[PDB]
Amino acid sequence: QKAVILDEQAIRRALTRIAHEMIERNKCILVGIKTRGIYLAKRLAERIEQIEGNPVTVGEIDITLYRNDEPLVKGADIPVDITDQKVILVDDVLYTGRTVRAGMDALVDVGRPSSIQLAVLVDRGHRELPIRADYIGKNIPTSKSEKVMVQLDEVDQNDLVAIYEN
Amino acid sequence: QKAVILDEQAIRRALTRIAHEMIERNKCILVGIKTRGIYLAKRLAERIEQIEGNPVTVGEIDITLYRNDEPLVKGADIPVDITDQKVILVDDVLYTGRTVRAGMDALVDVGRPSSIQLAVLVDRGHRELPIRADYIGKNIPTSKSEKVMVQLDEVDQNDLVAIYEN
Ligand SMILES: [Sm+3]
Ligand SMILES: [Sm+3]
Ligand SMILES: [Sm+3]
Ligand SMILES: [Sm+3]
Repeated sequence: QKAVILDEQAIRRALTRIAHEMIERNKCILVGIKTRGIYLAKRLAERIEQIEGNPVTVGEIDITLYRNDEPLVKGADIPVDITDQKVILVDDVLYTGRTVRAGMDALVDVGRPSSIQLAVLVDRGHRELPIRADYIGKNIPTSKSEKVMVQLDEVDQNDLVAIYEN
Repeated sequence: QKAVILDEQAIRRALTRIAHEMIERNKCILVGIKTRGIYLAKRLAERIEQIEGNPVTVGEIDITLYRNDEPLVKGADIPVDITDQKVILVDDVLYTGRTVRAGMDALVDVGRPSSIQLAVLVDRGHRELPIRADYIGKNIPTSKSEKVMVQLDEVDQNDLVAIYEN
């Protein structure tokens, strides 16, 4: 048993809305966290380029969770200097915030960004840290037992966001 | 030229409201950051004990800012284990969020808290990180040039929160 919250079209509209919001708020480098966060950052960069006309750099931080979910940073690949620049971390599902914390720490170690923002496709609540997203595709109230999973063509061969019961 | 936003009585009411909110949300260890954040944590612990009847532990993280304000952690003194516990960082004025980030990092290094919340006397906006407070005494919209300063009896011999122009 699962419930589809966002289909492919809903994901597309959310990503397009986020791209527009980013453009409006910032007149920037996108850095994905988690496997799907990285694919989402690449989609957002493509949307921003199609809207604004100029290239958007995409980097990634490679992070893995472990059960205090202590996520470890394996490595980071950001192809340009982030010092004095605005970086927007891109996440698929904002939950406890522990992966985002790890990503922020990785960024402040590789450079001195002027600011770090956070864009997420879904925010399911239940933060365990004082972390909030600046851009959100869809807020989804969830119980602590439910799981939220994003499927993307690049990894799962389909685009969908679904909620599952314990 | 300065404008008083909160007088002693307003600070007292804010701290009392925050204590009540903490009690309601959490049925916990308070850790102050910044000189005034530490004094505020001690006041909150006293209010919670007077409301609930049980002692509240107070710790502190010693952090200093430097102009990417890179705040450095000099040391931390938390008198009890924070592993598997809820810790609430206490800050005087939430601004860029860079001091809070440093405090969270210090905490996850000394233990494995189940969660970290953030209580602030004032939130003046202008975050440079995806950080949000869970408890706020007063929100104060400010321009980027204005400064917000909290005075406490323990440090400044008077209780007041004031805004100053560039
Ligand atoms: Sm539909
Ligand atoms: Sm597709
Ligand atoms: Sm008055
Ligand atoms: Sm007083």
